[PDB]
This record gives sequence, C-alpha cells and structure tokens, in this order.
Amino acid sequence: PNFSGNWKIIRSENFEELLKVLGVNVMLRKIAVAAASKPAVEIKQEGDTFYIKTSTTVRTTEINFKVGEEFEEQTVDGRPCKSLVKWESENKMVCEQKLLKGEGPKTSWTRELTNDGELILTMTADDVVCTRVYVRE
Repeated sequence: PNFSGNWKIIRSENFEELLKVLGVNVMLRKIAVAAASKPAVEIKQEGDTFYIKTSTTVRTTEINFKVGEEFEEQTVDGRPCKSLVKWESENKMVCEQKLLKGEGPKTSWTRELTNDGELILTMTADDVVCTRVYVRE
C-alpha cells in the first residue's frame, strides 16, 4: 500500500473552496485562511496498521489506527462524529467520517500513493475538500 514515510506539501489550493462550498456568506476565504507556514505530515505504518500525524509547527493530533477500524471525534456544532479508514485499490485508502446522523454534507479523507513518492491526500468536511499532493521527505 505504501504511505509509510514523511510527506512534504505539494500542490494545495482548496482551503477557500472549503469556506466557499460550506455556504459562502461573508466568509469569503474567511479573510484569514490561506497559508502562513508549511503544513507537513508524517505517516508511520506496518502492513494494515497506520499512523498519521498532520502537524505544521505547534501541537497537533494524529490517528494511530489500523485500516479496518474507526476512530471517534466531534464536529464543530450539532452532533458528535466518528471516522473509519478503508481502501480503494491498494495504495488508495479512504476515511469516511460521519456524525452518526449527518444533516447535509459530511467529513472524510482518502490518502493515495503514486509511482513511489507522490502521496495525494484529500479530506472533505461539510462539503469542503482539502486535496493536496505530497512527496516523501
């Protein structure tokens, strides 16, 4: 499946599309969101077991799970929400995150590999989608 390896940012332009698809209404790129530092990440996996720490400079969270299982979490406001990682082909995995009910859109993310150093990881959320290619540091 690949994935095991740190990942540098490569091609990223969806942040505004996130605050623009959730329902633009004075948000307009939230006049603040864009890119001030370098949002890096580091994956650590052993077979079907995977770990994912997406940080940038300050503290952050990471999912030390193993594909075939779900995690837990909470949305911004409304109801709670868990997640669940799976596969697609063998080097492309997903992570459908739901709020145990869903009202309209939903959250989720799919990490995919390419050639041998092009990890494109997407991550939707409330109809938004953060898609950016990565490479192995």
